[PDB]
Amino acid sequence: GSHMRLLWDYVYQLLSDSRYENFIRWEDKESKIFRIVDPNGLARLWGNHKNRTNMTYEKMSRALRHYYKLNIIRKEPGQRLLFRFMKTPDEIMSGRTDRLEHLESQVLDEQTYQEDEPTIASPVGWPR
Repeated sequence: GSHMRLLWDYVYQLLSDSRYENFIRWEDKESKIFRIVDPNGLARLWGNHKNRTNMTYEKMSRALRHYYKLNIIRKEPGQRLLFRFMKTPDEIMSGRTDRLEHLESQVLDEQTYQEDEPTIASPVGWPR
């Protein structure tokens, strides 16, 4: 609680400004259908918000994973990065944010160390 700063709040915030038209924009704002225009940069934007460095979309989608079950966000039928905000911040603050507020930290830790340079500190081969 305290103050919502979850992924969906930030991404929805991007949807409220024409700056990010090349990053994300509304396809049907009333249906809450929105298109992620530049997923790499969208991930970077959210990384920026989450004080994270190298956030790729495949790396960001891990947070979205939960939203699919929370039926917050779905992928539109027969689309790429066309999604649907089934519910907005106001609706999501019904209670399911507790796992999300907890998860964002975790998803940012689940994967590799936001690797920029493929280094071998030990015989590994990282799951980039």
